[PDB]
Amino acid sequence: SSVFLFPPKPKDTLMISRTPEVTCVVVDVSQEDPEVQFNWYVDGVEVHNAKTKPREEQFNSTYRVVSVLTVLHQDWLNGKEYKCKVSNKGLPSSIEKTISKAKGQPREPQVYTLPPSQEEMTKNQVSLTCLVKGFYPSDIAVEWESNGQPENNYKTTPPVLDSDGSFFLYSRLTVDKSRWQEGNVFSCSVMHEALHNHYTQKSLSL
Amino acid sequence: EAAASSVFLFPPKPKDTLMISRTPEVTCVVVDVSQEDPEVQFNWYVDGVEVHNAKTKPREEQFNSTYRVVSVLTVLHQDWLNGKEYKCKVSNKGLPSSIEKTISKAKGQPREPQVYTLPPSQEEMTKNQVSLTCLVKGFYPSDIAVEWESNGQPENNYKTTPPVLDSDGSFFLYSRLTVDKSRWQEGNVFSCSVMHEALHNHYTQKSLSLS
Ligand SMILES: *[C@@H]1O[C@H](CO[C@@H]2O[C@@H](C)[C@@H](O)[C@@H](O)[C@@H]2O)[C@@H](O[C@@H]2O[C@H](CO)[C@@H](O[C@@H]3O[C@H](CO[C@H]4O[C@H](CO)[C@@H](O)[C@H](O)[C@@H]4O[C@@H]4O[C@H](CO)[C@@H](O[C@@H]5O[C@H](CO)[C@H](O)[C@H](O)[C@H]5O)[C@H](O)[C@H]4NC(C)=O)[C@@H](O)[C@H](O[C@H]4O[C@H](CO)[C@@H](O)[C@H](O)[C@@H]4O[C@@H]4O[C@H](CO)[C@@H](O)[C@H](O)[C@H]4NC(C)=O)[C@@H]3O)[C@H](O)[C@H]2NC(C)=O)[C@H](O)[C@H]1NC(C)=O
Ligand SMILES: *[C@@H]1O[C@H](CO)[C@@H](O[C@@H]2O[C@H](CO)[C@@H](O[C@@H]3O[C@H](CO[C@H]4O[C@H](CO)[C@@H](O)[C@H](O)[C@@H]4O[C@@H]4O[C@H](CO)[C@@H](O[C@@H]5O[C@H](CO)[C@H](O)[C@H](O)[C@H]5O)[C@H](O)[C@H]4NC(C)=O)[C@@H](O)[C@H](O[C@H]4O[C@H](CO)[C@@H](O)[C@H](O)[C@@H]4O[C@@H]4O[C@H](CO)[C@@H](O)[C@H](O)[C@H]4NC(C)=O)[C@@H]3O)[C@H](O)[C@H]2NC(C)=O)[C@H](O)[C@H]1NC(C)=O
Repeated sequence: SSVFLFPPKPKDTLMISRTPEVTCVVVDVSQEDPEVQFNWYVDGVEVHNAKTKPREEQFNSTYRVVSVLTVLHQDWLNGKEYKCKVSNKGLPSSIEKTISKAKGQPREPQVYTLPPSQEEMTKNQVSLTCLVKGFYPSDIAVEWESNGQPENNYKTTPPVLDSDGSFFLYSRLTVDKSRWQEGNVFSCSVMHEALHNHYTQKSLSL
Repeated sequence: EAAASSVFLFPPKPKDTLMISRTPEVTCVVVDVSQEDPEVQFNWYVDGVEVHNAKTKPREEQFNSTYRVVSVLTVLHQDWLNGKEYKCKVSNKGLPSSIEKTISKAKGQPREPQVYTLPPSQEEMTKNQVSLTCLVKGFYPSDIAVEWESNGQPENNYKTTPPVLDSDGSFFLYSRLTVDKSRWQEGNVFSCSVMHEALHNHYTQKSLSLS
């Protein structure tokens, strides 16, 4: 049996309208194993409002179990520690995993958009780049849109630790050259705790 | 199984395999070695043939009451890039069991990286330092090295993202060099150098200056 503990999604912690939660996952549960149980703690204080799903077989003939705990936004953002403790009913062993927001003064992401290189302009598709740098902690969401509508054809690097202790990443949106040369307006939007309203967006066009 | 999981085998650095004057090494590491354990021994094999030039370091104590033992094998650049398999077999002296790990370069047709340089965003130009960006894309395997230079000298205030798997099965990454706005303003030429097995002479460079 092996245990994984996952943080809330950056968008959830940052929107008053959304609900952040932490997720505790147990794999390699033998069909023989007694009921997998969860005890959840917030800064050492046990809480009882988690939601556990029955075990589910996997493509390797093992079972998997998932417990979800809703968190308060300010609790997560204030650096509270979430601990999941996993055991089997009537056995003594336990495994504990903990997760919390990185500690340290939050720092505002600097967001810059970059057009395609002239050398790439010879191709049928071109790259639109959004540099996001100087942010702390690394929890962040980056999306693209055009003329107000979500664009999907992008990939974003993981946050990378910079020499000054902040993070940066790049997001690359691929578009048809014709759409770029038509003058369409593309936008990068970034959500982060150290932004006003937790949100900023920057435009990019020819 | 707890035994199998305490041997790790690491590849050489991408830059070391691409220049025959550098020294690419495969590294076999055994952790959780006990003080009650006889000497940790290594046998190394290249495509199943035993080689004898590895260098094994004495056990080094870790701050968790265990020892780590490392063996380092120098590899021929051409062997690694041609896909030979490297095997490390670990045993304890006087006992018969062993644990084997194998590594080799990623399989798949290599693909040449396209390298583009991008100047700072006009909005960044109001700052004291600006970002010069190198976009490297379309490459395979993901083994790659990127560095920046100017006027002969390595520039070293730069950081590079890990490769990211793209939809077509190739990789891309970005490297960001940070430089005083003044040095960009003065018309200094900055260059992004890229080393990858699918590049002619394993190396290409692209430069950027104020325009
Ligand atoms: C007691 O302590 C020891 C020592 O740790 C140290 O001391 C303690 C007290 C602490 O202070 C601790 O923080 C200190 O580090 C503990 O030893 C550790 O044991 C764990 C396992 O229990 C090992 O975990 C693996 O880590 C691998 C990555 O290791 C590298 O990166 C970490 C940092 O992220 C470093 O700390 C490591 O040292 C490794 O660093 C690399 O080392 C290479 C060899 O030197 C370097 O390459 C060489 O570099 C030189 C120049 O320097 C030349 O260039 C050479 O040419 C080159 O070869 C390399 O640069 C360097 N990198 C970096 C960034 O530093 C993980 O890869 C590995 O994950 C695999 O296995 C997992 C299973 O455990 C699995 O979950 C993973 O998914 C992954 O699985 C693999 O995946 C691939 C494909 O995805 C598959 O093909 C594989 O088959 C698959 N393998 C599987 C499934 O097995 C592990 O997480 C850890 O490495 C080790 N530390 C050290 C220092 O040895 C010990 O555990 C403690 N014991 C107890 C009881 O507490
Ligand atoms: C049988 O088949 C099973 C299914 O295929 C298989 O189960 C897998 O077992 C693996 C090992 O036993 C296990 O591997 C781990 O994976 C960790 C990351 O997992 C995520 O990403 C995977 C893709 O890489 C996905 O497949 C996973 O499902 C998981 O995906 C995430 O899922 C969560 C929860 O559902 C989700 O979060 C929630 O999303 C919802 C949306 O509905 C909400 O928004 C919630 O609010 C939100 O919380 C994520 O979005 C989702 N993400 C993604 C990207 O999909 C990986 O991190 C583990 O590595 C760590 O631990 C190992 C040691 O075990 C270390 O070696 C390794 O280096 C990592 O070390 C950690 O590093 C951290 C620092 O960054 C540090 O903090 C940790 O302490 C440290 N841990 C250490 C040192 O131990 C690990 O490799 C895999 O996830 C299982 N897959 C599934 C689907 O469960 C089973 O093994 C098979 N049996 C066999 C083969 O015998």
